[PDB]
Amino acid sequence: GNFYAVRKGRETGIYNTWNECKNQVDGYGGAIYKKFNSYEQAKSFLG
Repeated sequence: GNFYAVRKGRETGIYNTWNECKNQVDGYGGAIYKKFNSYEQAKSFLG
């Protein structure tokens, strides 16, 4: 899968999986989720 700096709402945060990816954001009419491939960038994004 991949890494995901997600935080649209609810228990979220950075992910690192195929499921965590689509699972945390699958369909989402317009979720925020900041896709990433390195918690270092995704985390640097979260602030």
